[PDB]
Amino acid sequence: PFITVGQENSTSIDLYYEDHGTGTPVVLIHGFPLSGHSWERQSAALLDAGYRVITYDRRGFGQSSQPTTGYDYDTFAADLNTVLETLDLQDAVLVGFSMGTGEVARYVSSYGTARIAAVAFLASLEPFLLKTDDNPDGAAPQEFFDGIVAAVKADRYAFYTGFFNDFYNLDENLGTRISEEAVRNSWNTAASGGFFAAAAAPTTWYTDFRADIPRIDVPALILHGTGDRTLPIENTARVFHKALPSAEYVEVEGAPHGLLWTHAEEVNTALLAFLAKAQEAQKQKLLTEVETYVLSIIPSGPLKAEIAQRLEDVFAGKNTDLEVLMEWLKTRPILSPLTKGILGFVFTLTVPSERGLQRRRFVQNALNGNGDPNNMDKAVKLYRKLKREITFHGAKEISLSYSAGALASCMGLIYNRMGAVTTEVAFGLVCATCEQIADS
Amino acid sequence: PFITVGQENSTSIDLYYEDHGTGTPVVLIHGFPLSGHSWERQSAALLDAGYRVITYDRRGFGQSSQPTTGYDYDTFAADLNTVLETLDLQDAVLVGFSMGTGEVARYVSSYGTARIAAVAFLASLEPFLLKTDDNPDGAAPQEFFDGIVAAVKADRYAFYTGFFNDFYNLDENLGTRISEEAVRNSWNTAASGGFFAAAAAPTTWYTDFRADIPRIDVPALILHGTGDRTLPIENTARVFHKALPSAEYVEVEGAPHGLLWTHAEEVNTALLAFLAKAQEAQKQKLLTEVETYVLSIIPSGPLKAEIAQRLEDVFAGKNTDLEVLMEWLKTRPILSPLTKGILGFVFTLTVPSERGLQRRRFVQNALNGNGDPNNMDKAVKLYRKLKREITFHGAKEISLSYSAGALASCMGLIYNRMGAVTTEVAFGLVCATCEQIADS
Amino acid sequence: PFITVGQENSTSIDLYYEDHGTGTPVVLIHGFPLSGHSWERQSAALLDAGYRVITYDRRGFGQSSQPTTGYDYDTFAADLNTVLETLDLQDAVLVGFSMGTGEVARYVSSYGTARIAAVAFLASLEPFLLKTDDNPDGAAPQEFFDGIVAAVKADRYAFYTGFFNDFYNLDENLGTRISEEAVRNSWNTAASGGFFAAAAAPTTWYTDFRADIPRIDVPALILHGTGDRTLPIENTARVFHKALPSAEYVEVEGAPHGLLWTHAEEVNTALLAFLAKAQEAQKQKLLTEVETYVLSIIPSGPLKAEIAQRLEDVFAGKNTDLEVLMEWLKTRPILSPLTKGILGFVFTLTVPSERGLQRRRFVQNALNGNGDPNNMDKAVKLYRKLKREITFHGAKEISLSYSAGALASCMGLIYNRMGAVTTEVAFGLVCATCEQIADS
Amino acid sequence: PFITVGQENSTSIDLYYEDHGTGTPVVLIHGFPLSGHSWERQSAALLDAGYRVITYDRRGFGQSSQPTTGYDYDTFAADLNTVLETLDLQDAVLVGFSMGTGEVARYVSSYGTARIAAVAFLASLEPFLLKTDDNPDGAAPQEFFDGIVAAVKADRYAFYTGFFNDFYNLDENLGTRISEEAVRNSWNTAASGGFFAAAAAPTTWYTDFRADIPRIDVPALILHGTGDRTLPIENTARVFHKALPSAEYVEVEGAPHGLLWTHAEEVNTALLAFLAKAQEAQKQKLLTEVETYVLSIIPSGPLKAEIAQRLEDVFAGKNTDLEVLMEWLKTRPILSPLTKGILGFVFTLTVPSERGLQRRRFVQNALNGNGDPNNMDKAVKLYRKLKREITFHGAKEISLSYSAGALASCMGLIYNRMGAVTTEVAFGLVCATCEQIADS
Repeated sequence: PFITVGQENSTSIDLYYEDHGTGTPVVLIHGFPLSGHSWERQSAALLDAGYRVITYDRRGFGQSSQPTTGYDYDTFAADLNTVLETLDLQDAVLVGFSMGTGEVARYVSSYGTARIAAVAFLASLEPFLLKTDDNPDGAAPQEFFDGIVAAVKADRYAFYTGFFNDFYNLDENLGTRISEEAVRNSWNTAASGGFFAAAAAPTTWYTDFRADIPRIDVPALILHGTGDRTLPIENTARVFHKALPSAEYVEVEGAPHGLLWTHAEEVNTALLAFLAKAQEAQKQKLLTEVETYVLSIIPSGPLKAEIAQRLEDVFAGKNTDLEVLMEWLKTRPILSPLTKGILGFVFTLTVPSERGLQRRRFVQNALNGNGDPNNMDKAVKLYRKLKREITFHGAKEISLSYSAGALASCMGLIYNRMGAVTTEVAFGLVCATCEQIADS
Repeated sequence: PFITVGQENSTSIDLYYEDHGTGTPVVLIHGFPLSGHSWERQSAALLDAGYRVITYDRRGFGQSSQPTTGYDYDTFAADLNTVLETLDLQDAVLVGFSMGTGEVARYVSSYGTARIAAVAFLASLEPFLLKTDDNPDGAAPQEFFDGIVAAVKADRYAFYTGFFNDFYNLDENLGTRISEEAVRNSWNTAASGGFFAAAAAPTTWYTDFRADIPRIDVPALILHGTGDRTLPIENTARVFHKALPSAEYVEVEGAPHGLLWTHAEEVNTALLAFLAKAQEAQKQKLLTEVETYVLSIIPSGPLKAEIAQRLEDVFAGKNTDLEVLMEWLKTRPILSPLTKGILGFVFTLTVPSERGLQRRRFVQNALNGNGDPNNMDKAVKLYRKLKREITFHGAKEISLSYSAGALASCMGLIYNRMGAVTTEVAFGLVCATCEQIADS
Repeated sequence: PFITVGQENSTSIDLYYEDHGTGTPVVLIHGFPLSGHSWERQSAALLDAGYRVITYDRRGFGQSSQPTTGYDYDTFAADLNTVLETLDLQDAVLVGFSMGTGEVARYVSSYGTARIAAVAFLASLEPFLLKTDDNPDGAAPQEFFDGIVAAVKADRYAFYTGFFNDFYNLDENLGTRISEEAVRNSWNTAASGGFFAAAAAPTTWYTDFRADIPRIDVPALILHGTGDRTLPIENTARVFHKALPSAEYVEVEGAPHGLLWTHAEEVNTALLAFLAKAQEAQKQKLLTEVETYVLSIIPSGPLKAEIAQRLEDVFAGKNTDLEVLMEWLKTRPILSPLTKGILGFVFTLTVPSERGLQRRRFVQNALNGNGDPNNMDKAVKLYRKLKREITFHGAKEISLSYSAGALASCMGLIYNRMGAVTTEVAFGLVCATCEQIADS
Repeated sequence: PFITVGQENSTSIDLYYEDHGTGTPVVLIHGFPLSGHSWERQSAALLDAGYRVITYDRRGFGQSSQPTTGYDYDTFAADLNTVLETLDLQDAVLVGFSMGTGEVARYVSSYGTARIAAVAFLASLEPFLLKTDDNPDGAAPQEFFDGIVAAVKADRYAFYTGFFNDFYNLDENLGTRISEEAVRNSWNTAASGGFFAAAAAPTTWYTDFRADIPRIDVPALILHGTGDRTLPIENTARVFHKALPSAEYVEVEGAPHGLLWTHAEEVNTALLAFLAKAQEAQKQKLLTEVETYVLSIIPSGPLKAEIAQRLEDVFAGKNTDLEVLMEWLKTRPILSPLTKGILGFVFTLTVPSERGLQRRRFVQNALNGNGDPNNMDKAVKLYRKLKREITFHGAKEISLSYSAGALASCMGLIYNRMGAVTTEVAFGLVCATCEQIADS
């Protein structure tokens, strides 16, 4: 699997990617000098959690093409952009490691978090490695990095064994947290990389990401190992934590630079928990917004209080029996059938378990759309547009163009399992329907 | 060289295959966790014997794609099917090793031996690995296999060194039957495989192949090592031999699981001898097939009995004077000239000695094809295809697309020494010709 | 990166190549049993010297296809030819190593030095390895070569460690001139090769290249190590030097067979110096061609002489102050504004240092293209094509299809850093522009 | 079989033609007042020589339409033109008799010998029948021709019997050179013709063809009977021979006007000999043209001389053993494999006997065309066009539009019997291929 992201001479620059599982897309950007396969400890964990894992090898690494041009984060980000846009990812998560954290920050800064839902920085480069007078928080001076490039250029194959010795802290973790064979694989992967990329990459490590950080608006995670020899905890993540206080901060005690393997247990737990909290966070801001739209079509009274109470209860996690709620809903006086249908449509959408409960009859007859063929013809045209939509504001605003009768019919069209749209889109259709009713 | 056998989200599942040599197609399916390149000891041998070696890497192994789905023999066989159908192999031989034996058994069972001429099971999984109450012939209980999967998931790279230690019986064969460097290569191949496939594959080893075995009708070969630690000789091949007594049975004394390399000497000898006997077997089955087709265009009577008898006599070895047969053939009443031509073409093909007899005149004028330029133009196009053919079924099935008049002309095209094709191909043209005449 | 050079049954014979840098094309043909990546010591050096490095893996080696047919230098040359003709290289340099030297000689002999400007033979096979009665200068008898093939067929993986032991003279150079890791990588590369190619290749080493040598007319280089164990200096290069006295002869003191890595220092120095005489020639012919095009749009007078003189001055290396040149240029009477822009665009292109000089105002307003959107729409369409261009002749001829207004605008489009094209391509755009003006 | 060559208000002017045999097209134009069937003596003979006999009936004669307009040689030639172009004849020979000779002269003169390879004039009308002061070589005065027209208009049926008495010289040849029954058939044919054409035709006999004769550039033949009463030998053919000395001149002793039947023996001998010399003529001009093109891709040396010598030997008739040539060809140093393939393709084409030699292996792999699918796709498209081609220049010029790689593949497409084209076309493909190689 490859993805053209550029062109070099007679050749074209292709990047070996890998997309597995089904669900919320999680893009994993690796570090130096490994490849996407280095994520295998996390890949399995994310896949077991029902995510969609997407990994790719950076240019000049792994199975990607090995050009002698374009080794800068402006290019590295452009590559990531092409990948995201080629796969057309939406509400995706960017997880970076080593070099990878730089790609994430730069992409967010340059291209914006349109497709991004959350970000994670494992063993970060941010905000700035280069140690200068104006940047005293820098890890090392210019001379140091120039030394690495020269070291790589001398004998890159010999460089790797020494490199990996501080990458995993083998004087501590070899035989225990990382096997002999596991290191040998890392070496082979390092050798498989491009000779030019191997020497070019180090100059990119001291990139100034300070300008990029303020552009990070989506929920972020900053994880780092205290025993990181390559990227000192104080010169990297701790100063990054100050530049981004809103980000969730995690310090793994005594973890080397390559904590992805040595401390896979902790890294997975922290990463999975973060994605869980971010999914729930954006879900709750969505549900409450849906609530206000739903309440906007309910006459002010003690019944509106009950409905608002039952909505807050299911949104929180106080799982009420879906059968009980629907039973209560149908037997409500002074409530429009259309309103009951909208409510029933919302309750089925939000309640975690369907509990083998068949689609309620009173909702179907409410969202039938008068059984008028004209209402359904409009509904199908709308459904076609809602299929290619993934965002709330996007789906809702294009739905407001259709009549209230068509919207109601289109809603039952989804309720009766005849149509499929993402939950966010469905909420948009609900809110758009409630908005039509709120006018009259 | 790859062959798409599936699709996995944005990517497509491609399998790296390899087709070399010219002759009888022999498909080699490898085992866990190596690739098609592990056959290199056998590949060379088959090539030196004039066979056509075709090897491919299983999904998640070798250079094939590494998907996270479809790790079951129903998929593995379906994959194999796509390969066979894409190359359009005819009279092909399926040879399986370790996991490979499962694909052969399952394919034959599900898809049938239409394209298959013979099969071979080296280090078999059959009939059933899983040890239960209803299946006491099982090698190991469920707990054993679950233990392997967990071990792989822990550190697959570390797992390999231990795995290969019982794979080659290194405490016995290292330094003698298998070099240190050779093992190192096998490990790299194991590491190159998919991380997911490595953990998924063990669960497929205890597949119940008992239902598959009875479907095996083509000549079979059962080779196995007595010193096989992974797959105990008694729990696998010996009980497999009972379920298939007709199969040629070979036990290599003191051979490990990976006898393909350690005991390549013995394996080559047994396989080459087996392929010789099976091809010779189907050749006798071929002559009888030719007879029934020729008789299918001859009107039932006392003459039809004589013709059938004279065919049986020459096929057996009762060498009749070629001149006498031709003399008798021509001087037959109630026999179509076209029928005399077909018979005459067969008699020249089967009789061992030509005895300096010049091409019969009555045969040429019978297969001339009315002297029609259009019929010959079609004949040449068919002859071109029949030259690159080596198998009966291959030549026969591609000839059935041409008109009966073109087939008759193409037969005479070969009779007049204007064309040269292998005996099997020529028979294919005869059976295809007789098939068209039997319709009218 | 691949290049189809043949076909074998269902598969196609593809060779993994690699084209980097911009300038004089230098093709690097590797030896047994490595791949193009082994040139990395020279590749980096040649790239730093402004050459265009093109490397490819021979059939059955590296990432190229592994056929079991066509392992002879007549085929090896046919492969190289396809590579050369596909990339359409002109004035190219062929550098061969080990087996590579054979490919070079045979191509020149059979196809001629039409595309070739110079050749280099490192660790040559020439003129003849096989020791016979008619060739007493042979290195080793027939039995020797037959022994190697038998050794490879026996255990190619074990063979490699032994082969590489004399390839680098590890008893002398291991730990000093070549690291442990470096050899380990070479072994992996050797294993990655085709099993069949590994055994077939040795039979090609004793090819008679004596008939091929006289066809070498382009300037040649013969480098060889005195401590070359695989190919003895006296049996190979010294007798080759006699058959080709005009060739520059270099003997690296105490260098093994794999001098490309162990003695890269000397090899680079010798190769670069040889290539240097050739590089400057083709570079100056390009600049003078640019000059004559520029002079072709300047009205004949005392001013035309000055411009021609100032162009020759910067072309040679008499770097005049860029600010001074621009200053003189703008304040010139009888000079078209468009002409001033073209000149200003050339001076910035040729002058080695930009000297922090901001983009000149008079040039931007000269290459603005009348501010017409239509001129820019054409310019953008042209710029898109010029991005994928690499050659002067290639970029120039496709630019002549656009209007003079579009070319001028596209020129400023690049001048304003809004576009990026290689220097050769930019010159093509200039020459294409001057050619349009010379018509009116 | 008819061919519309004109139009009438309600009728359409159709001419009954006839095309038989396969090979070089020979158009036979009859005389007054017979039809194409009078050529039956010549038709049978020419067919036995492997020619393509094409005969047609002139307007108002035989089975052709019988219009009352357009009875002049400007129209008669235009009719012939329509016939030739409709059948798209190439390298055709025009043979005329009586009136027919005028059509040949007029067509060649006005439309040119584009499709014409050679011409023949049997019982010529040329150059001028009308006897005047400026043309004293005229056969008869105006009064004579006017007398014929009046005789026909009086009683055309009675006219025929008298006419045929001088047509065949019945006072000498009746009962001997022409039977009673043979004449009776001619009378019927004369009667079947149009009444108007019978009277109109004589006025066309005294057409001035003096302006047309110089246009004859193709090799010509002038046959005539000494006892020709209708057209006196001296007033027609002998003065024509002076106006065209290059033409082959044949005088049949004691032959009447209708020598086509009476002296069919002699006419056949002379015509067959003339066509043989003309058919061979273009073949020798072709072989020498192919040679120079083939030699144009061979490097100048002692080898170029040998190849040129061996080509002259096979072209001549010194049939060298085909196997020997191929054996010599393959074992040639300093010769490109592609060149060896081209040469081998030519040698198989030119050598009269194939000697049961199977298609050479070294040629197939040389003309494979790199095994590139794109090259074959181009090859097939070119092959489609080459099938409808019959001429060298025609096939060659349309082949020059395809790439050299496609041309090489298309050549092997024909060599491997996968395609069928006339020898002239194949040569065209060869010369077109050699032309591309000579450029680089």
